Amino acid sequence: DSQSNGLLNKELFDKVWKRLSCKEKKSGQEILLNNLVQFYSKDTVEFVEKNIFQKIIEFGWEYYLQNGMFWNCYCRLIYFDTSRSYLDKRQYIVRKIWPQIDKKFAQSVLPSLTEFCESYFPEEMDTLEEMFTEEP
Amino acid sequence: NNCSIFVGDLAPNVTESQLFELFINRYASTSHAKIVHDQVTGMSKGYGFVKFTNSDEQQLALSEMQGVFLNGRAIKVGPTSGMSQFIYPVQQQPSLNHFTDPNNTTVFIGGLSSLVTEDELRAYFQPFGTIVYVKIPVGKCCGFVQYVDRLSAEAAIAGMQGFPIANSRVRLSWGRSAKQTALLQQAMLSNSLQVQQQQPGLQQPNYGYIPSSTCEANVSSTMLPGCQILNYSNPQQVIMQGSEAVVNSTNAMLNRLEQGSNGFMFA
Amino acid sequence: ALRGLDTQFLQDNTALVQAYRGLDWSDISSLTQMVDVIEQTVVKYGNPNDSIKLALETILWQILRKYPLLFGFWKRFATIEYQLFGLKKSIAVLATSVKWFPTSLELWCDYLNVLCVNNPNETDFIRNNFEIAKDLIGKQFLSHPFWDKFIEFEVGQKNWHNVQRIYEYIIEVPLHQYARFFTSYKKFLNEKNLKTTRNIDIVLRKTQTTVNEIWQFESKIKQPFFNLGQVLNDDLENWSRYLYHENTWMMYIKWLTKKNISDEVVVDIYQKANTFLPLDFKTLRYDFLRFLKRKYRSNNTLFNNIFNETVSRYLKIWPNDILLMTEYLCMLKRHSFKNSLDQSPKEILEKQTSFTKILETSITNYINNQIDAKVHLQTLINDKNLSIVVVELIKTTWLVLKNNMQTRKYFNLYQKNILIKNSVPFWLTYYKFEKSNVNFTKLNKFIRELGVEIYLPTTVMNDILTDYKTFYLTHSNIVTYESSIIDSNTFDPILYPELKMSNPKYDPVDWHKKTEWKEAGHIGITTERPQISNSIIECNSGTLIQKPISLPNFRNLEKINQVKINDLYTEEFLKE
Repeated sequence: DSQSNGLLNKELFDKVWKRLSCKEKKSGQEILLNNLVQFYSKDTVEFVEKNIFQKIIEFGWEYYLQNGMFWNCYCRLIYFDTSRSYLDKRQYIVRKIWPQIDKKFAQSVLPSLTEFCESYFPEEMDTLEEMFTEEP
Repeated sequence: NNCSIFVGDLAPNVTESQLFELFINRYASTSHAKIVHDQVTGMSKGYGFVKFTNSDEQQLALSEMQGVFLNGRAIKVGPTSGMSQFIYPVQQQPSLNHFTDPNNTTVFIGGLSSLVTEDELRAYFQPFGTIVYVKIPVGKCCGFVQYVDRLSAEAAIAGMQGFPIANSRVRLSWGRSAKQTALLQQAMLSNSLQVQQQQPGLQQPNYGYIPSSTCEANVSSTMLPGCQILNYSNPQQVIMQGSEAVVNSTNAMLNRLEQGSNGFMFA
Repeated sequence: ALRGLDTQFLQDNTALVQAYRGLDWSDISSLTQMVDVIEQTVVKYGNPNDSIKLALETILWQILRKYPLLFGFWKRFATIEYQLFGLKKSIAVLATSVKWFPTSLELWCDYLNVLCVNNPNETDFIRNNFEIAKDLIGKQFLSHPFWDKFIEFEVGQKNWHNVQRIYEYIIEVPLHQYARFFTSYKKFLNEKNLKTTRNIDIVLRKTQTTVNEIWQFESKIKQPFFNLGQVLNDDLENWSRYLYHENTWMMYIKWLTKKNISDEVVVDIYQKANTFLPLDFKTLRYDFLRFLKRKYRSNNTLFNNIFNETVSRYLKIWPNDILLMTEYLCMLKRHSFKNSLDQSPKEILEKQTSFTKILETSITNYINNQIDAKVHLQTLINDKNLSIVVVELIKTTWLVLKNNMQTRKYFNLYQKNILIKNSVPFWLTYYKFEKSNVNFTKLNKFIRELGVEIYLPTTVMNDILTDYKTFYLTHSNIVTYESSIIDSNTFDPILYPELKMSNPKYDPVDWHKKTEWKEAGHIGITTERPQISNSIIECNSGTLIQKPISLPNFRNLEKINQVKINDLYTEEFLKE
């Protein structure tokens, strides 16, 4: 679709990943996370979600799992796809993202995820509420 | 008037207190008196200046002290001030309205459609400079935008003029605050004086502040002149300018775009 | 607005009705209308309503006076005098008075019986119970009042022990323990009573209101909460509100939420705070909306109607708000048309298409000025909050139904409208849609029109230009860039978003008569400064020596003292 490669170059992605590995010393962490999700394709969104986001899930670093803006950018990456339908990506985001995040780490994620859920997922509000309720 | 008299050839044992006692409280009221001493020795050179408020009392003191006994010698209290081509220019005053005040930094905005809010009107006038309040009168289709800097008000008027807000052209001018407008309305209902008051200054010099500079958000500051040292907070207090300011502003504008794409704020 | 002038007019009407010495039915109707206007415009405290209730009770209007007692109790919770007047009244009544005298008293038992000045209400209830031959009800009323910390606790206990000669010491140990607990509670509250009673004095200052003593009593009641802090905190909040304070109401709401109270009394307190406090607050309304959004998971039947009533009450008083329309649209998309992921996708797609068709029909009916009273969405859409409905329609159309030509047709249809051509989220949603596509021609058409015809706020324009400088440098090349450069308006998408940051208007490409030469040295005040037409300040003397220079041509030499000021502040705001 005449889409040229942006930040995901071999001389560019390594420089981004060398900065994102500090997690407390280098500011401008969420700026890249909001600016690495501006491609909106079928294979490029999969490429971005495979290189960094699946790797953050695999390592399980504390800073990105604690911040809810990371998961907000990750949900914004999938939800604005131009090839998928609505039901498949909605089932994807509800079923295979929200049970993956930690329940005790949701104290800083819920003020950032509640705005996204009130934004785009109106009927999925009470489902997310019953998952993060006060009693087991 | 502040008439000045120059006493000369005084004795060595005559301080400023004796000259102030001999000048003031003798059929006059001397406002100030200072004997010009040495720069590094501390001893008086025998000369002194006495500045009074009225010229007639200073003239009477100079006529009465011409030859008086001052610490064993003469006083010589003749006047110092009061056909060349070169004279200093003298001017009158514009009687201190809200147009001719250089410290007047609040802009009167009008021509609104009675539809814009206060946060949106803050968002119109936010990047021009730091701001203190954005309150508007109700039912009057106008408002008040007070900055801290005067160059920020110049930039706001030079940019925002002719800008239609909500399909209604704007009218930008000067104006007073709300309390001064209430005082002018209370003095204009009886029409006695209707006098205004000048806006207070900044107690200049101010080395740390840089005009037309905004900041929304430990601090190890080097206080270097190329960067910014101090700034006014956005409501309000005084903040030390950190290094992570453009990062916080970028995160804030990305959050503003994300919350404005959905409709959580209109500003 | 002037409550003193209304009180003086009501007193003058009462003095005229007293000096007329007759019926004066027209004057009585005018006084009743003035009292109703004063009750609707002001708080209508019991001290000013006591004379109105005495005038209504003397005019044989007890059916109207019994209805006013509930309004006087709801207006002032700490009005023990109005409760005593209501308990003294309704005695010469019909056969339901035995069901009415206690029910009007026991309802005061949970509202004003927790105060230190409630010694007369219990004595009035005991005197009302003394008329009947029920000794057990009087013994229960004496046992209930002896367990509470009142002023005359020991005298009331001695009266209950000396009056009931047949039931004096039936249960001595429990009554003695209750009296000891009441004496301990009175000795604990005596410090706050001495701090409040020795400072309450009308001197037109902060001592008459006693905000410090009320805050100390509220802090002491929040600290010693030994299973009775609810009624004591309610009495303290009523005494602090009787002596509009949003901070004390917020502290009382936080103390009620922290004590794990029921949602019904909390919703009633929220409704009483929304009714009794004046408007233009915008501090407790968003907290009540957030509490409703949090408690929608517990109940869905009453909470949706409560949120609809709150939106109807908030949109009638704040018409220029935009977050309330978003909250109403989110509640309508969550509660009315709900579809989980476990259901069939055909029903979910039909529900999304029905919601999109309902939003499109509501927008088309609001554009065509056609209202429907059966639908609340026809009423709740305002001209300020219509663009956010258009944004929700575009979002539901493009991000769910997945159609591009239909979305561009909505974009071409709803861009020429008068009301929504200068709105933030519509053009920002169009910008995000054109960012999602790979094209850049519509992006340059947007940012070139961003200061010419699309009038947006300056912060929003700076955010759009900075985001375009972020996005365009990471998703474009020189081959696309060099073809986009035109010389008619010197448009270059790398440098043009930088120069357009300061000023909203910016042209890309007779000087002495413009509006910039006149107000150069000083802004706001215009003046026509004198200049020289044939100025030789630019030509060097190596060229001026070639020929003799002509005479200087003069202009504006008749305005060296004349200056004019476009005084808008006096003419448009002072002199109207």
